[PDB]
Amino acid sequence: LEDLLFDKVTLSDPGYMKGYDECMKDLICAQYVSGYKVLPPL
Amino acid sequence: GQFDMDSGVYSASYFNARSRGYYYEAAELTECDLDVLFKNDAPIIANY
Repeated sequence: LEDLLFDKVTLSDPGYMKGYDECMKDLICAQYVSGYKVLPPL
Repeated sequence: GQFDMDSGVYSASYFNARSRGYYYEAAELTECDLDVLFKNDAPIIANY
Protein backbone atom coordinates (compact mmCIF):
# COMPACT_ATOMS: atom_id res chain seq x y z
CA LEU A 1 0.00 0.00 0.00
CA GLU A 2 2.95 2.33 0.62
CA ASP A 3 4.24 1.33 -2.82
CA LEU A 4 0.90 2.19 -4.44
CA LEU A 5 0.58 5.47 -2.51
CA PHE A 6 4.09 6.61 -3.42
CA ASP A 7 3.63 5.53 -7.05
CA LYS A 8 0.28 7.26 -7.57
CA VAL A 9 1.45 10.60 -6.14
CA THR A 10 3.18 13.00 -8.54
CA LEU A 11 6.46 13.39 -6.69
CA SER A 12 9.93 13.82 -8.18
CA ASP A 13 13.05 12.69 -6.35
CA PRO A 14 15.58 15.30 -5.25
CA GLY A 15 18.86 13.47 -5.80
CA TYR A 16 20.70 13.39 -2.48
CA MET A 17 23.93 11.79 -3.72
CA LYS A 18 23.91 12.47 -7.48
CA GLY A 19 21.45 15.39 -8.10
CA TYR A 20 24.12 18.06 -8.51
CA ASP A 21 25.64 15.90 -11.27
CA GLU A 22 22.21 15.20 -12.75
CA CYS A 23 21.20 18.79 -13.09
CA MET A 24 24.69 19.73 -14.05
CA LYS A 25 24.49 17.96 -17.37
CA ASP A 26 13.00 21.87 -13.00
CA LEU A 27 13.02 23.18 -9.43
CA ILE A 28 15.63 20.59 -8.44
CA CYS A 29 18.00 22.15 -10.96
CA ALA A 30 16.76 25.60 -9.90
CA GLN A 31 18.17 24.96 -6.40
CA TYR A 32 21.78 25.34 -7.53
CA VAL A 33 21.25 28.53 -9.56
CA SER A 34 18.95 30.26 -7.07
CA GLY A 35 20.90 29.54 -3.90
CA TYR A 36 18.70 27.26 -1.83
CA LYS A 37 19.14 23.59 -0.94
CA VAL A 38 16.44 21.10 0.09
CA LEU A 39 17.81 19.12 3.03
CA PRO A 40 17.40 15.34 3.38
CA PRO A 41 15.00 14.10 6.07
CA LEU A 42 16.20 12.57 9.32
CA GLY B 1 29.33 36.26 13.53
CA GLN B 2 30.63 34.45 16.62
CA PHE B 3 33.24 31.97 17.82
CA ASP B 4 31.63 29.92 20.63
CA MET B 5 29.69 28.04 18.11
CA ASP B 6 27.69 25.14 19.19
CA SER B 7 27.92 21.79 17.52
CA GLY B 8 25.52 21.00 14.67
CA VAL B 9 25.46 20.33 10.94
CA TYR B 10 25.37 23.89 9.65
CA SER B 11 24.74 24.98 6.07
CA ALA B 12 27.69 26.94 4.71
CA SER B 13 27.82 29.30 1.74
CA TYR B 14 27.42 28.44 -1.94
CA PHE B 15 30.90 28.52 -3.49
CA ASN B 16 30.43 29.95 -6.99
CA ALA B 17 32.46 28.79 -9.99
CA ARG B 18 35.25 30.68 -11.76
CA SER B 19 35.80 31.69 -15.38
CA ARG B 20 37.79 29.13 -17.36
CA GLY B 21 37.79 30.37 -20.96
CA TYR B 22 36.60 33.20 -23.19
CA TYR B 23 34.47 32.53 -26.27
CA TYR B 24 33.76 35.26 -28.81
CA GLU B 25 31.76 35.67 -32.01
CA ALA B 26 30.98 38.85 -33.92
CA ALA B 27 29.67 37.75 -37.39
CA GLU B 28 32.20 40.18 -38.97
CA LEU B 29 30.14 43.33 -38.54
CA THR B 30 30.77 46.19 -40.96
CA GLU B 31 30.78 49.92 -40.18
CA CYS B 32 27.81 52.26 -40.50
CA ASP B 33 28.01 55.83 -41.76
CA LEU B 34 27.70 58.39 -38.98
CA ASP B 35 29.33 61.07 -41.15
CA VAL B 36 25.88 61.58 -42.70
CA LEU B 37 25.28 63.70 -39.58
CA PHE B 38 28.01 66.03 -40.94
CA LYS B 39 27.36 65.56 -44.67
CA ASN B 40 24.46 67.88 -45.56
CA ASP B 41 23.00 71.09 -44.16
CA ALA B 42 22.11 71.18 -40.48
CA PRO B 43 18.46 70.14 -40.02
CA ILE B 44 15.75 72.53 -38.88
CA ILE B 45 13.87 71.76 -35.66
CA ALA B 46 10.64 71.72 -37.68
CA ASN B 47 12.18 69.22 -40.14
CA TYR B 48 14.62 67.24 -37.99
